[PDB]
Amino acid sequence: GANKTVVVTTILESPYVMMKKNHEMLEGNERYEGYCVDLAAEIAKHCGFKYKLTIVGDGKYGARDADTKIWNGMVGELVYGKADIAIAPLTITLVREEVIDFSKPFMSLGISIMIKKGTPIESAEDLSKQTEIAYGTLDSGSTKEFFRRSKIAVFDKMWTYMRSAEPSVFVRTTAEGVARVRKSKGKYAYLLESTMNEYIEQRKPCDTMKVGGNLDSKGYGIATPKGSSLGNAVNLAVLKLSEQGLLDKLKNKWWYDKGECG
Amino acid sequence: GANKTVVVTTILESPYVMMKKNHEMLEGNERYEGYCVDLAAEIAKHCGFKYKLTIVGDGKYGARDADTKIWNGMVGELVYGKADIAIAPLTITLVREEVIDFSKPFMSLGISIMIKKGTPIESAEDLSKQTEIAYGTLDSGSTKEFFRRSKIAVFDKMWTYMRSAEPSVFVRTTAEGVARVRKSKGKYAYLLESTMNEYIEQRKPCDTMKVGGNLDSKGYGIATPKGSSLGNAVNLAVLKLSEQGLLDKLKNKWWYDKGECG
Ligand SMILES: N[C@@H](CCC(=O)O)C(=O)O
Ligand SMILES: N[C@@H](CCC(=O)O)C(=O)O
Ligand SMILES: [Br-]
Ligand SMILES: [Br-]
Repeated sequence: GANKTVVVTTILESPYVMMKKNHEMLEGNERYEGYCVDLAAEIAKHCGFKYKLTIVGDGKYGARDADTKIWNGMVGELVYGKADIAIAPLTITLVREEVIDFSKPFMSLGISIMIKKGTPIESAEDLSKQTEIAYGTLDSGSTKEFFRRSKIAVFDKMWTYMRSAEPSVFVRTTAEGVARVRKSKGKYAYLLESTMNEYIEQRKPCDTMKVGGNLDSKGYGIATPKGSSLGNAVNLAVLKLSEQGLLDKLKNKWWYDKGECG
Repeated sequence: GANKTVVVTTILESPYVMMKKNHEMLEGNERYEGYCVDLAAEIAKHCGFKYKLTIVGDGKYGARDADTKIWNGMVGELVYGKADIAIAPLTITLVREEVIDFSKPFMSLGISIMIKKGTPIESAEDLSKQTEIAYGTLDSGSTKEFFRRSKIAVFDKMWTYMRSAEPSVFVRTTAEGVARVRKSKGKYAYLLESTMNEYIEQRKPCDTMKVGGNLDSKGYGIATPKGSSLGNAVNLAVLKLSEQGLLDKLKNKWWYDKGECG
């Protein structure tokens, strides 16, 4: 069959995908910049396809409704055939691996704690043993599922608190979670992946920090519909780009070369 | 077809696979202990197979002879059908992914530098810009291939030195490389994966240390022959064990609960 345009689903998540400054006057793929935008171009080059970047319609990574069993987010766009590939900071998880294909990981990370500077919190155990400082996670993502499923004493205690906290401690986007840390004068801490935490730590106004070690160890992968013929070539491209040092170069470009806090 | 015993290829590499103290009086799988021995039992349980642990015949991880194109080590045992699965600290690489199947990674790591304490070396750049202190890597492994293929200025310079150094700076086993660091009074440094470096740093006589950051970022995966029906179930088992915290528990058990340097 003749080549067709590969539909790429992704998510507005800094520094992976961001609107360029002049984006209102730009169109198509040129509206966007970031780590995943650069990565998409590299994957397309090595695999030999043309592509269109599209921002996921519901703004979500992907979770399965416990009642209706329907997948939302970027995972849903792959499951229902609305996109051909997802190039995003999409965490490789068991429940997702059962319904979509993943490349080997292009980035390693773990769940981490973001505080406003000066907050008297050093660890998840600290958060779990107090109630003055609220804390939460992103909706429809792997971090929330981590706490929902954990049998580790500290993390189960944190989940029991978060699921019933009022007002809600869950946010719709990472940016909302970060904004809540910044505006809460230290009374809200945010549970997010170390990649995004470390990025924000280097962005103005330089008022947040990552505390403690990571709570787990996992990776982001490029996702394709289960059984898609594109997955094999995409996986080999990730491995080649990793071994050539390109992924390290892109991490340095978007996290630290552009750091704003010194 | 009726179930048959799964032949597991692995390698004597501490703390992944080690001879038990009384091993001369033990037989079968009971001769061995370590992270990979525990992991094998967990994978077998979740996938529902019986298995026999076998130590790779040539003691190697796996490389392809540039002339004869033949694979040695554990990769060769899978390629030629002498083993059904490899449960070992086997690095996921492009050239291996082309000939065998890999699970998603069960451990993350990077290449690192081991010195005898007091050696005046802090980085790969330091090693590359001097000649008093020799340095080398393991034969037939992914670290040697890393330096052989690198186009990064510092690492290419190090390869050009290592490939022609006399006497040879390459070793046959990790243990030989560690012993050479310890006996060379600081005149040999060893390039090895951070996992093994960090383990040795916590073992008697506590005379080595890991210096500098990791040179790359990658992972170990469970390997199966290409197209093997076992790979799918093995991959889901790794992800479940990761998410249940078992891999973290096993890392703590074999690296740090058993640390000997404080
Ligand atoms: N990377 C996560 C989203 C962010 C988070 O959950 O912290 C996912 O794929 O669901
Ligand atoms: N894990 C490596 C062996 C150790 C090394 O090369 O440093 C491999 O799979 O080849
Ligand atoms: Br992973
Ligand atoms: Br990997």
